[PDB]
Amino acid sequence: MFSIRKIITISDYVTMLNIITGLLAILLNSFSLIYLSIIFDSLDGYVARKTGTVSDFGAELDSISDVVSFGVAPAYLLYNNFESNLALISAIIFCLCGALRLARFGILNVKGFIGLPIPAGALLLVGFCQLINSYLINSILAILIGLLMISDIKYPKYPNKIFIYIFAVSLCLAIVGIPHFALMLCLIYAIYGIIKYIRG
Amino acid sequence: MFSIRKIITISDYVTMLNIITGLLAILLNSFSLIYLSIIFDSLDGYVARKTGTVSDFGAELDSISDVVSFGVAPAYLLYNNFESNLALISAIIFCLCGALRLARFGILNVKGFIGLPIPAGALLLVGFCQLINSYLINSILAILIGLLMISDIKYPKYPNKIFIYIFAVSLCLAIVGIPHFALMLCLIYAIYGIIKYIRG
Ligand SMILES: CCCCCCCC/C=C/CCCCCCCC(=O)OC[C@H](O)CO
Ligand SMILES: CCCCCCCC/C=C/CCCCCCCC(=O)OC[C@H](O)CO
Ligand SMILES: CCCCCCCC/C=C\CCCCCCCC(=O)OC[C@H](O)CO
Ligand SMILES: CCCCCCCC/C=C\CCCCCCCC(=O)OC[C@H](O)CO
Ligand SMILES: CCCCCCCC/C=C\CCCCCCCC(=O)OC[C@H](O)CO
Ligand SMILES: CCCCCCCC/C=C\CCCCCCCC(=O)OC[C@H](O)CO
Ligand SMILES: CCCCCCCC/C=C\CCCCCCCC(=O)OC[C@H](O)CO
Ligand SMILES: CCCCCCCC/C=C\CCCCCCCC(=O)OC[C@H](O)CO
Ligand SMILES: [Ca+2]
Ligand SMILES: [Ca+2]
Ligand SMILES: [Cl-]
Ligand SMILES: [Cl-]
Ligand SMILES: [Cl-]
Ligand SMILES: [Cl-]
Ligand SMILES: [Cl-]
Ligand SMILES: [Cl-]
Ligand SMILES: [Mg+2]
Ligand SMILES: [Mg+2]
Ligand code: NA
Ligand code: NA
Repeated sequence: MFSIRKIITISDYVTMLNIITGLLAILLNSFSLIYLSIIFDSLDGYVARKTGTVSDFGAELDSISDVVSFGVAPAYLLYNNFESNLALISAIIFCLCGALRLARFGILNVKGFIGLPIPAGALLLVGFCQLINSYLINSILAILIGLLMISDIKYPKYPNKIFIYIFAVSLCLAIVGIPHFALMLCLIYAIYGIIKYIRG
Repeated sequence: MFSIRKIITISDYVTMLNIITGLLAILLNSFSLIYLSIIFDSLDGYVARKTGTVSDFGAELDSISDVVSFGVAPAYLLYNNFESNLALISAIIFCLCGALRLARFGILNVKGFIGLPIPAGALLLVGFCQLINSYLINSILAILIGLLMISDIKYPKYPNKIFIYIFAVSLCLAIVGIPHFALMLCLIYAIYGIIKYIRG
């Protein structure tokens, strides 16, 4: 009675490690594990394509992992660490905005992103929460990120190898308590998207 | 900026209420809000069909809400209130099993359930957590529920009117701190499916 076992691919195990790291970010109150979740979220689609184990089941599991790691966990990390009515409302809006763009992304098959992608949104909020000691500013930022995530601002999907290279390293630095470089790279990505949008 | 507003239906707002209650179950450490999420989870599809606003975006938001309310939140409630390594492992397995059945059911389209549905799994775990004061027993039960959820045990999606009637009342009693009746009804449903499976 565990016929589900015949649908699991090797890339699905990468996705489950992502679900584990995203859940443990909440359970253990760990910003560090958010950064690791971004790494696994990049690794699981890569493994699927390289091993030839792409599947509809895995595509769904990948999105479900995003809910955990990048919708719920950052909203929890905001409220847990900046406990306040404003952080409560903002965590709600953040999580809701993550949910809405994942549902839109789930019915879309376009080559870029429409709105800021949810791992970028999660990175911004978590980096802000670690380096800004103000519940008010961080609660404002959560809303701004939420609005960016459900927006029509176009964002590119494939950073070239140079950007991958230095972003990968910045994420591991963030895992070990130095998130500045990852947050700065992620801000440049987000802000450039907005400027292009306003400029036309 | 926000073309997404043109695809949001009235039934999505019910789904959004569900995401809010599921998130707040975590943020506020609230067993009550799990039972309310089950109520909202039944109402959002009902409203979609009665109002003729069934949509693919809404079907995706419905499953995303389930991740939050019924995969992450019960796992968090277990570990947060029975903090221990065994509960940490059991929370992971429960949440992973919820994710796997949601990925499977996202690619499925059968009239019944295959495996124990995830709102029923969440009800069992949180009911057990409220009434059983043992981290070992509840950690065991979390695994058993996870295994049920990913199993091939067939489960009816046909609660006729009398069952809905009393289940709905029992859920509201659970919201106000009396979960025995909801837990009992859910266990009967769960155990019945097991018996029919073994009986062949
Ligand atoms: C920390 C994780 C980071 C990502 C790690 C990526 C690992 C992907 C390996 C692919 C090797 C080729 C795949 C060949 C089949 C898997 C190996 C195997 O022998 O299968 C064992 C079993 O079926 C179940 O893994
Ligand atoms: C230490 C943690 C991070 C370290 C980095 C880990 C990621 C390396 C994974 C590479 C993909 C696996 C490569 C295997 C490619 C061939 C496997 C295979 O059998 O695929 C058949 C063929 O490709 C059908 O298309
Ligand atoms: C810069 C050199 C690269 C650095 C290595 C990158 C590769 C990732 C490897 C392991 C991550 C596992 C570490 C996760 C530790 C768990 C943290 C935890 O338990 O959190 C509790 C609390 O919040 C206190 O932080
Ligand atoms: C149908 C309705 C569905 C949703 C129903 C959920 C309602 C949640 C109620 C109160 C939230 C808690 C706010 C309490 C206000 C401050 C009181 C306090 O104790 O301060 C600490 C606070 O938790 C620091 O944010
Ligand atoms: C409108 C739909 C009908 C159902 C009703 C759903 C209302 C929205 C649901 C949850 C919001 C939870 C609110 C969380 C904040 C608690 C109130 C608070 O403490 O902050 C507010 C203000 O600062 C001083 O009250
Ligand atoms: C007797 C049957 C009739 C009852 C019908 C009820 C219908 C739902 C109405 C309001 C739910 C609001 C729930 C708000 C719960 C507060 C959660 C909270 O603040 O949590 C703090 C602490 O953890 C403690 O749970
Ligand atoms: C707060 C208390 C909570 C419990 C209360 C639950 C209330 C939900 C009941 C009915 C909603 C649906 C009403 C149907 C309105 C139909 C409007 C419409 O668009 O008609 C389309 C047609 O029916 C098809 O194409
Ligand atoms: C491949 C890259 C790594 C991927 C791996 C991702 C998961 C590892 C992250 C955190 C695990 C740390 C959890 C530590 C929890 C310890 C809490 C505990 O129970 O401590 C014992 C107790 O306090 C005394 O009885
Ligand atoms: Ca991915
Ligand atoms: Ca539903
Ligand atoms: Cl199975
Ligand atoms: Cl998108
Ligand atoms: Cl995304
Ligand atoms: Cl939009
Ligand atoms: Cl099913
Ligand atoms: Cl389900
Ligand atoms: Mg993912
Ligand atoms: Mg739902
Ligand atoms: Na796959
Ligand atoms: Na809908």
